[PDB]
Amino acid sequence: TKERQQKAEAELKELEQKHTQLCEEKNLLQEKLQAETELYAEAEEMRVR
Amino acid sequence: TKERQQKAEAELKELEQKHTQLCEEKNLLQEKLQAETELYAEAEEMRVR
Repeated sequence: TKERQQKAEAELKELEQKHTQLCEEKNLLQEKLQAETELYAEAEEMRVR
Repeated sequence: TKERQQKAEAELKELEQKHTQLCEEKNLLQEKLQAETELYAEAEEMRVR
């Protein structure tokens, strides 16, 4: 049981680090959010001009 | 064995939550970001036009 669930523990920890890497990619996605909303403000400004 | 289960079962719930708000919500935000990018590209095209 120790062997099998230690393998399972290692697998779940690797999945945890994968979740952290996808969270970093999500932070990059929010950086895209803010860049796009700034560009949207600029776009609306140019459009009303 | 028990503390390693709690090291894994309480890690498995961590995987579940970080996947539903860091990998699934990541995909939802990715769809939102793609929509925003396409709409801003259309906005900039209208700007130059």
